[PDB]
Amino acid sequence: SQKHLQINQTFEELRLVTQDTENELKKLQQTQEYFIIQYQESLRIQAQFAQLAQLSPQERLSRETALQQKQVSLEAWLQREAQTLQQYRVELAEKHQKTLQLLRKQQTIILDDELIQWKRRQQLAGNGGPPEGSLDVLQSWCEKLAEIIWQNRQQIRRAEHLCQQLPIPGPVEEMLAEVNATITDIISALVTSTFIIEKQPPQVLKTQTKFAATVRLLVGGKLNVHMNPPQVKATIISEQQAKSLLKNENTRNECSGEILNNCCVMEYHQATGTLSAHFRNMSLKRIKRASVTEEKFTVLFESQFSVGSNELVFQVKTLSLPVVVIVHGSQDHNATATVLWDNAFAEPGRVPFAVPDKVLWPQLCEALNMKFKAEVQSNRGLTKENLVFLAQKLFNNSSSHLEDYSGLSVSWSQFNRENLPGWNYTFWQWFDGVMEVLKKHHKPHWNDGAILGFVNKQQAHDLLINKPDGTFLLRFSDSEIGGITIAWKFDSPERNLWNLKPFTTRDFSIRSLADRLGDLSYLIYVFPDRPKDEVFSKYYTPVLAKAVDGYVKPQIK
Ligand SMILES: CN(C)C(=O)CCN(C(=O)[C@@H]1CCCN1C(=O)[C@@H](NC(=O)c1cc2cc(C(F)(F)P(=O)(O)O)ccc2s1)C(C)(C)C)c1ccc2occc2c1
Repeated sequence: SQKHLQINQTFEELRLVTQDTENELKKLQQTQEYFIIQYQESLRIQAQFAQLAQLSPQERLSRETALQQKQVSLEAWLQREAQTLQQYRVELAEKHQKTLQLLRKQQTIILDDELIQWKRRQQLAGNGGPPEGSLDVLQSWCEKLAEIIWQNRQQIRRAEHLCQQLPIPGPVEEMLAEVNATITDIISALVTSTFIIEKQPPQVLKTQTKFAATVRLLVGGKLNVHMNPPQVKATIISEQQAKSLLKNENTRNECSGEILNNCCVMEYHQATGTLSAHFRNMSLKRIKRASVTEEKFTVLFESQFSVGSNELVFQVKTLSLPVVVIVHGSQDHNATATVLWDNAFAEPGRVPFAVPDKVLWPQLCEALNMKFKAEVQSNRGLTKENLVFLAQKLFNNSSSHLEDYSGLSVSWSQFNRENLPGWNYTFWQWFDGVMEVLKKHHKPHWNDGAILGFVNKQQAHDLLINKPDGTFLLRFSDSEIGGITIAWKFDSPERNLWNLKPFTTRDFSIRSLADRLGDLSYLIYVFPDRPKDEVFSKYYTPVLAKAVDGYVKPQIK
C-alpha cells in the first residue's frame, strides 16, 4: 500500500540510525575507559620521579630527562583526547536528537492518523458501517515505536552515567536534559494512546443484561508490562463527568452507576503478542440520571502500571463510544436514533459527545442507507428513487429530483423530536418502524424485491393503471407505523385502483404476508410483470397434520 510501505521505510531507517548511535555509545565507553587508565599513567609518572630522585646524577641525567619527555607527551595526549571525548559526546547527543525528532514524525503518523482511521472505522461500524478489522497492523507498528524508544532511552541512560563518572562541562549537560525531556514526552504519549477499546460495549445498553468489552494495550508485549498484568476497572460515567475527566477537573471516583464484574486482569498471549483484558461477563446493576433516550454515557476503563523501572508508572484511561442506557428495552427504538446521529456525525477531536445540531440531507442519507442495509440484512439498500421518497416525507416537499435537497439541512429536532406534517410521529419513528417490520419477518421478501415499499399512494396508482386486472405492489403505509399496505388494480363501478387496509406485525403474527397474499383471489400479478405464486411460492405454508388428529408420521394436507 501507498503510505503503508512508506511507514516501513521510515521504520527501518529508524532501526538503522538507532544502531549507529548504539555503536558510537559502546565506542565512546571504550575511549573514556582508556583515557581513565592513561590518566593514572600520568599520575604514576610523577610518583616515578620520587623513586627516581634517590641515586647519583650519573643515572638521574638519563632518568629525569626521559621521564620528562614521557610526561610531556602523555600530558599533551590526555589534553587532546579530553577535547575528543567532549566532541564525541556532543555528536552522540546531536544524533540522539536527530533520531528522536524523526521518531516523533513516525509516532504522530501511527497514533494520530492510522489509529484514528481505525477508531473512526470502528465508530461507523456501530451504524452498520464496514468492519474496522484487526489491530495486528497497528500492534506491530506500536511495538516498533516502543522498542525504538526504549533502546534510545537506555542508550542515553548509559551516556549520562559516563558523564557522571567523567564530568566535562559545556553544551552536553543542556543537550542531555533536552533529549530526556523528549524521551519521556514520547513514551507518555505512546503509552496513553495505545490503551484502546478493541471491542466496544453495546451502545444501547439495557440494564441487568450481560454485556462485554475488550481493552487491548498495543505495547504490552514489546514493553515491561505483561510481566505484571494490571487490573482494569470499568466504570459507567455521564457526559459531563467525561468532559471534566478530559479537562482534568475530576473529583475522586466520580461515576453514574454500578457494573457487575467491572474489574478484569489483562492476559498476555504468545504468537499473537497481544496483551488484552476481555471483560466477558460485565453487567449494569444501576444508573443515575440527574430526554432519557437522548442521554449519553460512557464506560470509563482505567488502569495503572509500571514500565520496567520502579519510578516509571503510568495511569491509563480510555473512553467507550457513547452509550444510551435503557431499562425497559421498549425505548431501544429511540435510543438507536441518538446513537445513529452520534456515530455518524461526530467531529474528530471533539469534546465529550459533541454532535452538530444540523447536518446536510445526503450526509443523513449515507447514515440511513448504512443502517438500513445492516438491519434488513440485505445488499439491496435505499435506491436514489427511495431516497427521494424519504426526502419528500422528511422535508414536506413535492420534488422528484434528488439534487434539489442537496443543500437542505436536517436538524436533530427535524429527525427525531418534532412530528411530521400531520402525523403522531417523527421521521426516525416512521423510518425505524419500516426497518423493524422488514427485519422482524420480511428479510427474504425485501431482498427478493417483492416489497417495493418506498412509493406514495399516488406514485403506486401512476404505475398499476397500465397493468392487468390483478397487478399489485407492496407499500409502506404512512398512517400506521410499520404497516405494509397493498396497492392493486381491478376495474369496478366508480374506482378501478385500490388500496387495501395496511397490515401491521400483529396481523402477520396471525397469518404470514405470503399466506395473506395467496389467500386473496384478486391479487394475481406482483408489479411489474412477475406472477404472484412465482414470487411468494417459497413462503406458502404447507398445512401440516396435527398429532391430536391421529397422525403417527408427519403429513401435509
Ligand atoms: C382474508 N383477509 C385478509 C381479509 O379479511 C381481507 C379484507 N380486508 C379488507 O378488505 C378491509 C376490511 C375493511 C375495509 N377493508 C379494505 O380493504 C378497505 N381499505 C381500508 O379500509 C383502508 C386502506 C388504507 C390505506 C392506508 C395507507 F394507504 F396505507 P396511508 O398511506 O394513508 O397510510 C391507510 C388506511 C387505510 S384503511 C378497502 C380496500 C378500501 C375496501 C382486510 C381485513 C382486515 C385486515 O387487517 C389488516 C388488513 C386487512 C384487510
